[PDB]
Amino acid sequence: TPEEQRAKNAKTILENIQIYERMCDLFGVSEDDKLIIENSISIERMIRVVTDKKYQDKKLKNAGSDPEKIANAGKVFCRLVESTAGKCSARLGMALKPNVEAVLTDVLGNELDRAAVLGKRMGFSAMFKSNLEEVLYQRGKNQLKKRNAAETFTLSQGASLEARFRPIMEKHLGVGTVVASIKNILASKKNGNYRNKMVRKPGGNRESWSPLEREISFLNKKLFPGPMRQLCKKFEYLNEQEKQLALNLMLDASLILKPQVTHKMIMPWSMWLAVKKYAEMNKGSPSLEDLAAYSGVRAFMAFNTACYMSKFTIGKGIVGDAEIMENGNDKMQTLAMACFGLAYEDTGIVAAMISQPMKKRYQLRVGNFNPPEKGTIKGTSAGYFHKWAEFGNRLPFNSFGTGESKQISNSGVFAVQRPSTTNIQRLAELMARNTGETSDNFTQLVQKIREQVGAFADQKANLREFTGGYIYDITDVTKSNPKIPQLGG
Amino acid sequence: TPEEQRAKNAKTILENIQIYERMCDLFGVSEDDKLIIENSISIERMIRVVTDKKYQDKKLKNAGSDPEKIANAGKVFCRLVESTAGKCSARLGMALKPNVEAVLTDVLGNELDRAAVLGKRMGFSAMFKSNLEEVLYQRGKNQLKKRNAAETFTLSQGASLEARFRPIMEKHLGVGTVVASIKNILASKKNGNYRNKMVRKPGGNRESWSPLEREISFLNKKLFPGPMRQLCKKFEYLNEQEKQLALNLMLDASLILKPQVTHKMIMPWSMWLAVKKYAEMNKGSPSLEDLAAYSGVRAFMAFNTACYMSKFTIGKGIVGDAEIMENGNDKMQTLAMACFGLAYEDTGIVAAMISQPMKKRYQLRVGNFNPPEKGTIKGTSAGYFHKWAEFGNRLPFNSFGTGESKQISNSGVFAVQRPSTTNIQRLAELMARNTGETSDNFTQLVQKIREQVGAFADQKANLREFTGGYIYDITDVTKSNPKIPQLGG
Amino acid sequence: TPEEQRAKNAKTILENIQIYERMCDLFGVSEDDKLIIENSISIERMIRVVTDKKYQDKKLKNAGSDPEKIANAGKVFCRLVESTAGKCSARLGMALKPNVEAVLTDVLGNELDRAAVLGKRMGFSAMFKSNLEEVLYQRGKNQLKKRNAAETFTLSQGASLEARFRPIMEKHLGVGTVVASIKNILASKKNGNYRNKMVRKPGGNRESWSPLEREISFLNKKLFPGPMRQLCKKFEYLNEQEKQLALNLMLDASLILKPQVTHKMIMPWSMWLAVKKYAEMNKGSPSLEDLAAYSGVRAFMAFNTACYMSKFTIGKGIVGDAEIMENGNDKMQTLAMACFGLAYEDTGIVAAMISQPMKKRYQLRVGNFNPPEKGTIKGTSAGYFHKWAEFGNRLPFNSFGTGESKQISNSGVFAVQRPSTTNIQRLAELMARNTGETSDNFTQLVQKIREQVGAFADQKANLREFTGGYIYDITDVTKSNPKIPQLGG
Amino acid sequence: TPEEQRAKNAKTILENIQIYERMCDLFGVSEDDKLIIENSISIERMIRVVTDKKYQDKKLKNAGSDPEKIANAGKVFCRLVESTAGKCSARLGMALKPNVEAVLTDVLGNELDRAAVLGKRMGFSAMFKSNLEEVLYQRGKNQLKKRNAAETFTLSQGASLEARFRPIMEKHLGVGTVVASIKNILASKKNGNYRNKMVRKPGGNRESWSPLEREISFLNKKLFPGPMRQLCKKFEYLNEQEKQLALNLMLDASLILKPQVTHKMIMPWSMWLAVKKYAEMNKGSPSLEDLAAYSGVRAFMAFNTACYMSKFTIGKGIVGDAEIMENGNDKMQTLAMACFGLAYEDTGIVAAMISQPMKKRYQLRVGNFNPPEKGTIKGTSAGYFHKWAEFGNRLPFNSFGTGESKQISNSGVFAVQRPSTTNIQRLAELMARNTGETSDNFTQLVQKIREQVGAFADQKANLREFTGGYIYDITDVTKSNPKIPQLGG
RNA sequence: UUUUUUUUUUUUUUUUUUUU
RNA sequence: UUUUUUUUUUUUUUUUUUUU
RNA sequence: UUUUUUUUUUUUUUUUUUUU
RNA sequence: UUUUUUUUUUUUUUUUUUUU
Repeated sequence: TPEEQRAKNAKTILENIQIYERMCDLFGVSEDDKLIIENSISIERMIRVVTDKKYQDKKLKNAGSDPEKIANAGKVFCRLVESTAGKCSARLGMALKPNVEAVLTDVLGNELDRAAVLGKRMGFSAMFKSNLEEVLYQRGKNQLKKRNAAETFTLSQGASLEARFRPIMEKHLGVGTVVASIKNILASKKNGNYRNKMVRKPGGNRESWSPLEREISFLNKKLFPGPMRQLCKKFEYLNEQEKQLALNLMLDASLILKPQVTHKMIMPWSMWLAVKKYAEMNKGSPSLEDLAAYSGVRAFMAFNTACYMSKFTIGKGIVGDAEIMENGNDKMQTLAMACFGLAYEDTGIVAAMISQPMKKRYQLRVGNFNPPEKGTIKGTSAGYFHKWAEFGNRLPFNSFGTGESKQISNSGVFAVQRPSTTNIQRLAELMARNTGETSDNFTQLVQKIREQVGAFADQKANLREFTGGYIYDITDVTKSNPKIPQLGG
Repeated sequence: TPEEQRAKNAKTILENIQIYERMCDLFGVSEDDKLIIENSISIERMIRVVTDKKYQDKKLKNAGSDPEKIANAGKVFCRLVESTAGKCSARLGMALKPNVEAVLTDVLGNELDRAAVLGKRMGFSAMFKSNLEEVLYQRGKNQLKKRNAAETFTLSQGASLEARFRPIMEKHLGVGTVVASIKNILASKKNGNYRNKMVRKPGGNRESWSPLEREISFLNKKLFPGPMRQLCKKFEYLNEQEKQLALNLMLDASLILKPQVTHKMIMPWSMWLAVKKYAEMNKGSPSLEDLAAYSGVRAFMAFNTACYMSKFTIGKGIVGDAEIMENGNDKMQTLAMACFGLAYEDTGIVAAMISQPMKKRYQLRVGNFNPPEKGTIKGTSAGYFHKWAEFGNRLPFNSFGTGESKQISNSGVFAVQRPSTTNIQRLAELMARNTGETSDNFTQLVQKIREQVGAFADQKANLREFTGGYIYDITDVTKSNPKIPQLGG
Repeated sequence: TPEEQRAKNAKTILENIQIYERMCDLFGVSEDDKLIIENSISIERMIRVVTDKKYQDKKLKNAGSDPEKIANAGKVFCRLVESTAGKCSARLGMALKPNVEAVLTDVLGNELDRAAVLGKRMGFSAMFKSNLEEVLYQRGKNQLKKRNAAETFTLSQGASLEARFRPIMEKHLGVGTVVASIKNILASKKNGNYRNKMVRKPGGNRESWSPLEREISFLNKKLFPGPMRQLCKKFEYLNEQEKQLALNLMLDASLILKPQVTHKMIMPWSMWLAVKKYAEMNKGSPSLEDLAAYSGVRAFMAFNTACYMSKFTIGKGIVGDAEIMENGNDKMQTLAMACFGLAYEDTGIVAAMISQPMKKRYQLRVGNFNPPEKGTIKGTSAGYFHKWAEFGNRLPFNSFGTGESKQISNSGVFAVQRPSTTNIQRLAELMARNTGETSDNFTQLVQKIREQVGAFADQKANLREFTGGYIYDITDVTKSNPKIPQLGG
Repeated sequence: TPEEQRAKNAKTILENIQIYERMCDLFGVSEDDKLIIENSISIERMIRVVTDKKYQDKKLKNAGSDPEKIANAGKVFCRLVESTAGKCSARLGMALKPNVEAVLTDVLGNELDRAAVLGKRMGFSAMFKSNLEEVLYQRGKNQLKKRNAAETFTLSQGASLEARFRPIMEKHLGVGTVVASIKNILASKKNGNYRNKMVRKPGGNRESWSPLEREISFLNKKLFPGPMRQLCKKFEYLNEQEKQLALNLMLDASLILKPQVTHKMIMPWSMWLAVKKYAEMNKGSPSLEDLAAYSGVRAFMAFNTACYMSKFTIGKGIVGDAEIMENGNDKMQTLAMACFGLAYEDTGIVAAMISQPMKKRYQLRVGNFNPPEKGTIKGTSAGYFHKWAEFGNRLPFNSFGTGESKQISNSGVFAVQRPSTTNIQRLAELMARNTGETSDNFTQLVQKIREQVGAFADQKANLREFTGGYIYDITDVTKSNPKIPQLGG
């Protein structure tokens, strides 16, 4: 089956490639300029705007009688990079919404109303944009609405998304994204700035239910087994302030605790195009199905492949303010961060894989990715993840457990007077947990969080990777060369 | 009658012996290598595969047009131990299905279609394999299908069996086996991975009925008198989630509560062969009818008899992973565990009987019993259960009861003005229990379980054996030397 | 507002007229032959086939590889009446689906995907076809699927409709239609011949829910206040056989009981065209907005207007079998029956309005309305409803009620020793009804139905019309001449 | 589908033919002697004995220690016709049960344990034997056990069958067969000469139930709609004497009343062989699939085909006692009677179809069909049903009914003071019948039977056939020549 | 102390809480 | 390893704790 | 007086109670 | 037009109402 999954993935990407090629020709993009990651972003952006069904309802509500509003409902704009003489600039490409719909309906089928097929791939792109926004600008103008601070922001990977995508992206969003959503849903229940809703998810659960259930379900799919999932089960029976308080403490606990939260790679569509043209310029050996997965070393193959000759803008100006500034390899880091979701990964790990030193925001420099008045083109530094690694989704070891099977209430076939390993107390706990015991779970689980943090603050002594874990060479997808990132100071 | 039962048992075993001798010659097994318990297991295994009527229906369904599938439907393989120069290895013995059928039809009669005659003895062997699997590997690859956790696994003695055997083995299976089966039957009613069925059992009950009734009947044959059997009677009138909830709490209660659940011994067929050859090498004094019972001290006679000179493999490698490892006497323990069903018996009791210290899984080491690339032979440590004991099937004392006959509503022949021991309340309870009272029995019996556990948590003060119970010497089947296993720490 | 409702109705009909004129020219229909009611039906029929989204999904499923299936997916056929020398026949008109879509998208807008706009008007037409089928042939070939008998059929006005229309037509369908639907939905839950679904209805209820709720809602919108609506509220908590039993008894009760069920008129589109051409031939005085309502005397104005000169076929042959047969005025009756939904109205009432004797099926004769091999044209008998009447939707008087406001538990400001009209018993009933009392409502409401029928069997003494009710002349829309249909035998 | 039904039927018969050919060779039957209908019967007889699972259980019970009983359990005997010099005699053919099982398991598959496949075809043969017995000897030695008189015997078509077949043959057995069975089941409940049982029938009803339900179900499948089926529904709630009384009166009523009871044809297997050899001797034109149905004119095709040259014994002796005796054409009548189930058909109808006068038992002569000491062969009279007819299963017209749809409790949309066709009384009857009204149904239905008989005694005026019904020529399967059997005296 | 069924899979992977 | 919703807004502003 | 769904079938057979 | 059970007996006696 996984080979056929790589094939369906390869077709999915080939569709995105065919759309993008058509989009590039549609706005008049020069052949070399098609490679541009900024152009990837611009097309992907335009597709979000067109596909924003909610915002289209609202647009209609204010579209009014004005013939200028009505004509601009037919036009679609795309700010794109165009180059000449090694210099580069923006152009305002324009095509009608039916032109964009034609390409989309042609490649994905007339039933774009299969919200699953278009929304899956567009969720992945919107997530990549959300990633890049998150590394860029700490979401300030959105958090002035979404009302929460920097630590909450760190756990809120993917929370730059338009609301419609948040259901689609369930697995990969950082726990804070869901938490912030719930906290803001309680504000919406005061403010009326919202419409409440009901949904269903085939292949997962045919349950037919609201954001309340959906969020709680996603929260259960994320939280740590035992106490935190037990708080997740309690959640419908917390009061609203108890929900906010619980959300806060769980969110804080999630700053340490790393239960199942899903990584993903999303390279830009122009990098997928770059992979196609690379395969072409390699004369019939690099095969996209070999790269066609949302997981595993195939992702590092694809990124380092893009690291041969892919192209992007350099503005002389900065996403910065002081006189200290730094090079295109920092853009290359930013791209990598956005592509693999590295924003809360270990910089040391990354420093070894990228095989160059890593950084914090006080050090990070980049451009805006938005097509320029004037600037210059640049191409990729070779092989950049000169070491790779195996991906993953949770903490190395959950907690120090019970006895595995023995030391329970002993059975006795033989008629012999006996001691026993009497353990009725933990047996009654197992009954209490499987019967769904609920009494003062708020305080009880607050305490359990406090002491779990302490236990973890011991467990750190070995709590470090899946136990084969090292930064192997690109000559060593074979995992032959196990080596550590750093000793310390 | 019991003497004639030992005779019919001895004939039953002699048939198994004749089959095994023929099987040993059929695959070309060396005379000494016939003794091998691994060879016992391999023949018994092959017989299951051949006799798996359900899986033969399914095999036919996928057998298709392929001449390689059709030829391998005629071949039967047997991986067996063969030895040379004190070293040992596997050989792939091969015989046609008709060769195996000839031996079977010859010794048990042409009507192997007497599913009772073949299935009884093969159920006992399949149960022994299920026992050995259970001690080996905590049934992981089966429980990924059967969906339940370690405590449930402990109560599920015999649940490694193919489905067809589970009806046959009704008495001896651990309660969890039945429970897990019911819970998975409810999943099958969703999933369609099953065919539902109807059966009848002569000498027991001519009722003609489904897994629902069969399971409930077996469950009634196991559960504790009063509340738990009353829940057993209610069971058809629980809703499906109530059934799952009830099953869970009853299963938990069964971790403490020990109502009637049936022990058995099954020594390997090669150990029965070893008993024959031992009798032979003893020149006309050890008699198999003296050993021919599924119960009583005759079982310890047979096992310790096997403990003279029986032989089995030693691989240098391990069913283990860390650098800590330990000897063939641990295999000897494993064999004993599998033979007598000791997996939830008291280790202290066993430690005194085996007259050596006993262990939990963190300490237990063994080999795979599967014929090797390379290895060495070893023979038994002498007399190993140097103490024995009397077997049994239930808790020593059910509960503190009523008055035995007095303190009921008094009769009065004599015309005399009188007080009375007025007891109409418990009289109305006896009427309610014999009329089958049903109203909120779920919650009522949940509560009764809660308080029964508490009562038992008092009753532990003496709840220990049938009152004559001690670990007497092998010189003392006469029960002359009553002595306790341990005082404590 | 009602004047503007007549205007929106007039535009709605003018659209249907423009569609029909275009359809008539599209299949090549002769100018006089455009008037033909059979041609109305044929166009309306073709529009159903084209608009049958469900059956188009199924058509695609079996359309296969065959180039003959694919070409006939592009063709659309229409069997239409064509006349010459006073004789008439069929012709197979043909146009491409895009030709039909052009006319429709031109007149109703490109967004025919506004399922409301097209489906409203087409529901009314499909209902008229369902009416005509019902009077024709007692739905035999459909009831061989829908599994219910002649009395059920009488209450099932509109149940010839394709499923998609049944939601649209909610108000006007006879209660049996809904009932039969529910009973067949329970069969579909066994048989799997269906896909279950969810819908929402703006301006009525934003609830978002299945056929179960939809049907129960429509059933509540129909059933008699008090007991029958209380059974309607219980309905989700009846078991499936209880639902069938309840449905049966409610359906039987509905044979007597006449709570709110909605009349409608639907004249043929060719009769609306006839109204246009009549207005034209009258030189600028008959105005369609004057006729533009689904209710009120404007309907009799329109029908009698059609009664001037409208034209239709006479076949010499019959929807009949014996040698007894009868004239075009019987077609005129059939048309009227289909147009006003008279199939369960009083024949005596109708006999006075049509001002000629009325009939039962043993007497009713008509043709098939399906274009012929050979035949002759005929035109309308003048003024035909020479008396009219006021329309309506429920029984004249619900039941003999309580006291209207007095005889409740008396208040007392003044400090005076007093008797009281003590009525705590009916006060507790009002509490029980407003709290939603549910206990044995099945038997209780069965009994209430039994005794309500008896009460009604008394109440018949005056249970006859809205109290102004008589068959006034066409010279007397002014209701000046109150007169009774019949005295009796 | 019916063509494929004729094909599956043709394969079913070809299997019976292949079995019979093998059986004929197995007992050493001469090539011409294979045609013999007596040989058909003898093989069919032997197959019943072998397949009598119940009687094989009983045989084992008395088989004892005797080596003569044990050897005759392996032997199977077949008394067969053998001919020489135009004379004929018996021979005792012998083959082992495994020889018979080989032919059967070879042609029908090893799983003869598919009781459906073997039992269907053998039920049809056993029914034919039961038919021939019934015409022969009025079942005297069986009715000395089954305790009922000549009129009951006439309605008991197929009641010579062994019990096991009676479930299989459900449709075609005369109502008396079921009735007699029920009456004798009540005697078995006293006498203990029986084991009671439970069964299930796929494609019909998955209900899992006893002879009580099975019989009542078959009785419901037979009885007249309305009163007699209503008595059928009551039946579980009649007392035992009420059941006997009801059975008697229903049985008497069935002497007049002809509700749905199923005809069948079963020609002898040697006549099917004769059809094969006829096709062969016709050089490649008569095709068995053309004849392969349990219904329709294909049956008369097959019988008249057999009427060319098929052969059977003539003994000079008689199934008779007086000096009056008559020819082989009377055997030909007997064969026809047995083949088509004519025993209670109209002799006049049959006289016209067979195109020769018909008879009652005082006139009927035949032989025993049991192979002789001495005798002579004879062959068929040509074309014998020189007229044919269309088959059928019920009375021509059930009763004079209600109004078909009109004259129910009138609805009123229009607000007009009105009379009504008030019919609440029959409406309450329809409610009583659909609610299952039960009070004194015994006497009520006794009365309904009395008056229904009177009504029928009027209705006889036209109660005669399906209305196209006549004895058309064999040149006129085209039904072109409608003509009546007799005028009268 | 006693008496029969059969359409979701086998001839390996670690010291382990949930569909890898 | 698998499968769908939609009425609070976008085509810029700094090294920053709260509605500027 | 007001406002949207879609996977069991169509371009004929009699005066009729149940899967012809 | 469609789909499985099994513990009261067989390889002969007349033109006849009940256990000869």
